[PDB]
Amino acid sequence: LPNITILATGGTIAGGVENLVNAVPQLKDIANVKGEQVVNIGSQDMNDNVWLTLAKKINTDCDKTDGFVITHGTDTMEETAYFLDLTVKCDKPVVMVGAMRPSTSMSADGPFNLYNAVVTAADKASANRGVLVVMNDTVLDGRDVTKTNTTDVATFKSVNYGPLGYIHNGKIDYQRTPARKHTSDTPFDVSKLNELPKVGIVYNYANASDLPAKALVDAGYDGIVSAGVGNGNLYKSVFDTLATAAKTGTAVVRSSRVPTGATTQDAEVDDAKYGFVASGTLNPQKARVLLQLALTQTKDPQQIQQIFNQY
Amino acid sequence: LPNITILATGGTIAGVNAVPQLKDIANVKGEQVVNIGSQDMNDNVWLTLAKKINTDCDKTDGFVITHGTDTMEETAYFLDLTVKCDKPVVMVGAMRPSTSMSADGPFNLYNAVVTAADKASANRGVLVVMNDTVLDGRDVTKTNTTDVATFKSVNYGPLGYIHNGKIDYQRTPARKHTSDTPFDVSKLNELPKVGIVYNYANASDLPAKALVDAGYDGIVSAGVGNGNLYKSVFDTLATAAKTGTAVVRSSRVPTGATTQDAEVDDAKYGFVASGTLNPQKARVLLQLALTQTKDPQQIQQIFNQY
Amino acid sequence: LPNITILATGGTIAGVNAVPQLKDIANVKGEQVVNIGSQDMNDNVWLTLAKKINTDCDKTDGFVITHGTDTMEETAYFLDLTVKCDKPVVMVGAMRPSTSMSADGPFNLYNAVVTAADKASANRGVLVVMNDTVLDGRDVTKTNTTDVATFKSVNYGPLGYIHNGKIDYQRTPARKHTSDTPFDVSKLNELPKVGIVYNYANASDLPAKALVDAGYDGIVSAGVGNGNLYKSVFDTLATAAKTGTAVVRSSRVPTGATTQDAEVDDAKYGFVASGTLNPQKARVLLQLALTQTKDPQQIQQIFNQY
Amino acid sequence: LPNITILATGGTIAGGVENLVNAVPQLKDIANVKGEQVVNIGSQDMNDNVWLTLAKKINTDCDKTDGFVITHGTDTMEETAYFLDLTVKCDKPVVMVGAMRPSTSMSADGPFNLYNAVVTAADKASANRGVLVVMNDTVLDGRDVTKTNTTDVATFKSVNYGPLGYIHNGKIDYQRTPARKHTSDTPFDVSKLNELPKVGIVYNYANASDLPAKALVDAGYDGIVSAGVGNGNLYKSVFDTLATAAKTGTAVVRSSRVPTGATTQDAEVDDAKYGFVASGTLNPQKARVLLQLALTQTKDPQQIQQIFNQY
Ligand SMILES: N[C@@H](CCC(=O)O)C(=O)O
Ligand SMILES: N[C@@H](CCC(=O)O)C(=O)O
Ligand SMILES: N[C@@H](CCC(=O)O)C(=O)O
Ligand SMILES: N[C@@H](CCC(=O)O)C(=O)O
Repeated sequence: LPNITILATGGTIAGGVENLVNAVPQLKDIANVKGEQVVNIGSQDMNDNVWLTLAKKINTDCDKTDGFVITHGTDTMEETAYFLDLTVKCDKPVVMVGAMRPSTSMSADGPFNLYNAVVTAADKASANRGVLVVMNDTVLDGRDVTKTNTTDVATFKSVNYGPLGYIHNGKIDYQRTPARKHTSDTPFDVSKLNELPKVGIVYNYANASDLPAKALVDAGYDGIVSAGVGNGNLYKSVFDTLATAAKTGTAVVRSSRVPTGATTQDAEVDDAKYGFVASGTLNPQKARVLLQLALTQTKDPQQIQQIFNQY
Repeated sequence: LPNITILATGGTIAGVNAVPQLKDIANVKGEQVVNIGSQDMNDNVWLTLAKKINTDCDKTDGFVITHGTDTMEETAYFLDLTVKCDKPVVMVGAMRPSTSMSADGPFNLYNAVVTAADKASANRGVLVVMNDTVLDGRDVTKTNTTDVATFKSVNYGPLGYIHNGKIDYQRTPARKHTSDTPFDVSKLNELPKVGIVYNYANASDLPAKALVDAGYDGIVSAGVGNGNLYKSVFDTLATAAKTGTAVVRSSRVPTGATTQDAEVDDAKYGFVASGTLNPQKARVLLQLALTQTKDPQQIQQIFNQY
Repeated sequence: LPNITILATGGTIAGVNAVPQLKDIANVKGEQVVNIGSQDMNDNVWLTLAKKINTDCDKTDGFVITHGTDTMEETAYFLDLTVKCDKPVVMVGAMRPSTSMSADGPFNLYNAVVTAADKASANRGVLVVMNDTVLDGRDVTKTNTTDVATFKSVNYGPLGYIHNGKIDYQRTPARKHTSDTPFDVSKLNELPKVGIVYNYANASDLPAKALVDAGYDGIVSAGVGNGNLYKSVFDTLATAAKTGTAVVRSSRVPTGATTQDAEVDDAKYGFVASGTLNPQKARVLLQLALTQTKDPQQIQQIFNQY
Repeated sequence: LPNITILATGGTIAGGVENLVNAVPQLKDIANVKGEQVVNIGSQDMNDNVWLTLAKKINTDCDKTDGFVITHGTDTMEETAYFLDLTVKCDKPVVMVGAMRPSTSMSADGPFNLYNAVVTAADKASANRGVLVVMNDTVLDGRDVTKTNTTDVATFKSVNYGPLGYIHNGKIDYQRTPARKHTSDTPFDVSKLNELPKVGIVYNYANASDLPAKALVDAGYDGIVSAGVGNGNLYKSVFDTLATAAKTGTAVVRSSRVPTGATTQDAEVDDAKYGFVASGTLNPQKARVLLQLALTQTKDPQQIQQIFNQY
């Protein structure tokens, strides 16, 4: 049986971290499980320090186990998954899992999610697919997966390109793998980093104030992600502030508040004229992840656009 | 044939000579209210449309409002709450340029006029008609950045579908709209200041602080999950709510309700949960709620009724 | 607390001792009507349920019908048309075995009892409650073979969502149901014979012929696209319709309506278009239509009202 | 500019077949287009003869062009696409396209669909992805694509595993390719075949008659696909008839009328006991396609199951 390490970041999702083999006994039949509690927070409080800790821990311990399961709150699991997708250099399976119902509730989903997460982490076919999220019997790639519903146990979906595989009776039929470069195919190396560039997100809507953008500019933010309207469009005053900021060296990425589809280039905004970058299918919080990492290598917008075209 | 007024707010989405077939279904008159891209939509345009519709209700049988798609879902809900005409009011746009191949404008406008001319469309609130489907202004949202099929009432579904100029309506919104709401903008020249802040890992409190520092009347949080807030943002909005600012917890998550009685003790902090209203829609209702009350309990009641 | 009757048609989906929390929301009494897998569901079970509900309506405050998921969408629509009790009638099942990890039965049953106990659930027709969502028996269908979230009202959306034992109902079906329909099965021991044939490339006419040869009262076509038929199948159903057999064009396509006035001249052939009713649901209504009429125009009217 | 051949099977979808460069002039700017009318039928009348004609024509003419666009009715395009996905041996791009609105209607979708189909057929990156369906700005693989709505121009979706790529401004960001074996990676060779094994489809529902199944058995059908309920389940009398048939050498595949998800093995039906095959995510009409082709190589159910696990 394979050795699987569970890295916990929050409360339990089934039934300390060493107690999960008791909570979900069937795990014994599929893996030799060891648990470590990395942090214990709600994922609404996820932050750069925990991301760096997780990436370094996985990269350091890669040789000591056959795969990783990370238990994580669902609120920001899609952010952590993509960060790790880009910074983990272990090509053994790394699988994130959470639960939408409390472990104490009727029909709690945590136990079967964890079982299926371990199944996936133990499946040799899961390797080299990047970091994965396993929720509701489905294997999802860390780039495209997103929380689509506030309460549904089926909330996590790779809205644009679909899941990689479905799990039935502890076996996975994989039919897809992400084409975008991940893990050891990216140049992002966080092994020595203590911090990440500062990147904030502003929202666009009718009559939007420019004060959120201005405040981030005034604080010297390295980059700003716009949750635009439609195909990445900006309310005039937010546009104005970000246009000025970009000329001063602020990296500016146009993403969209629209939950599916790509903020494309060659649409309504002349990105080359303004020094902006279009985020593609990356939603604002995912665009932030890649923008922070891009900024550890380049402040040049054309090179950042190239990064957003490859990863 | 019904008299239908088209109120234009942007460029043409088609091209009445553009769509001659309108003549077969209505007597169409057009007035250009403003001409802007809807990414620049604003309070002033909203007030103008609501007043124009309420003033001209008796002069026509229904209204079509051509509009850019980017913020159509916001305008539709504002009008859904403030229009007192219960004749059909229908919003429509195009996802492809009117000069492009397989432009969607022409048939979208046609079906929008069909809807506004249909007696059965009355009393259903303000409507959005896109891709052969009639959608209520409360639940409708733009779900994809480029798809002609982008508009969907994601939580409760559409009211009806249009085939060959006929609508089979099977649903009507139960939340109170138009003449069933207390919001009256007839005499207002401005709306309370309400902004939106986004939550995400490591979120800065600076957007929230800047709105507070500017004396905003309300702040809508685009929370994570079921309305949750990053600690720094939580800290600032908790202070705002005890300091005069209405705080509504919505969610960046595209479907489902920011519920009461989850992880945030809204009663303790003075917060309001937005239900299925997404951030930009929650903003619409909060602004209007603030024209009537600043009490968080009374705003929650508004968010439970409209 | 309301008196709620649970009518079981299969094995347990949970395990009242199984779900003790029911005691907090209702006084639950259980009767096992049949015990079968719903892939074996049949006319006799349908008649029994409709009669039992109509007879015992006055003795209880609402009903939950535990049921296998495979044909739940069929039974729900039959009861939606034939139940004359307008107290809540709620159907529920489980997509995972009650002994498996994270079994969905227990919370599904709990929410089903919540729904049947909610005064606001009355007069909405027969309901299916699955994955925290209240769905009308007409539009609800099983959309995925294994997902706990499989049940969706794909065309018009759900009626309400359930959070913490509370439902926010925002919709109700406009099509006529329960006591608003003329279908009365109180005195019937059998239903007209109606079968379903599938269309696909190179489709054999032999399934259709076999139903005709057996004297079937009606045939539902699971057409391609908007109700279209493979030539051989067309030829046989055209003959059937002129020879005593009611023919309803539905579609294998999982969402959207088989419309009148598309590629098939239904008036010429004596056919009926099923609207948004999929094949198995179209069968339900056609059987009931046939207890009242054989006239294709009158059956089309039924398919436009129910 | 690449040479693209348009094989028409039905009426025009834009604006004879040689007239399409006039109907959609912008095609001139992206390809040298030549059209041939293979048949002219509505796709509700699609049949084995047209499938064989198309596969042989593409395999024969592969060296004479840079890619193929097949114009086809939408009703059965998902069947033809999968048949060709399994029998075309040209790994140059083969793209199917149709229109949901008549060419004469307001906002007809045919013209832009054809343009995008040619874009896809001309994109070198489209090669080696199997046979494709391009509809509503989306590139879909021929195995998973299905018509989900009776009238919506956005009807075609790869419901289980998602699209391969999206098209914006005549360029495609491909992020996925089908893992299941297609085209030159399958053993199905129709070059010499004049007919296909007879395979019919029966539907399951409450109180379902066994007469449709019996009739196909009595006619000596080589195989029967069950559009089962739920996870491939059968009404008792249909079950009985198909169980008997399988013991007599009839190939029996359990698919499902449920529009998404896989008819799995190891669920409610003991397929090994009965000699049945589970169709996986193949819906009934797609299962028919693979079953017919399997039957040109084997009547053994375990080998057919293996085929349904690989293709
Ligand atoms: N806010 C909690 C919700 C619980 C959960 O879904 O994990 C978290 O994200 O950690
Ligand atoms: N930004 C444009 C998009 C095009 C349109 O929808 O008309 C607008 O929303 O006005
Ligand atoms: N074939 C079973 C599936 C399990 C269930 O839904 O209870 C049935 O429909 O009865
Ligand atoms: N029955 C026609 C419909 C037209 C179409 O959508 O192509 C066909 O499939 O050919």
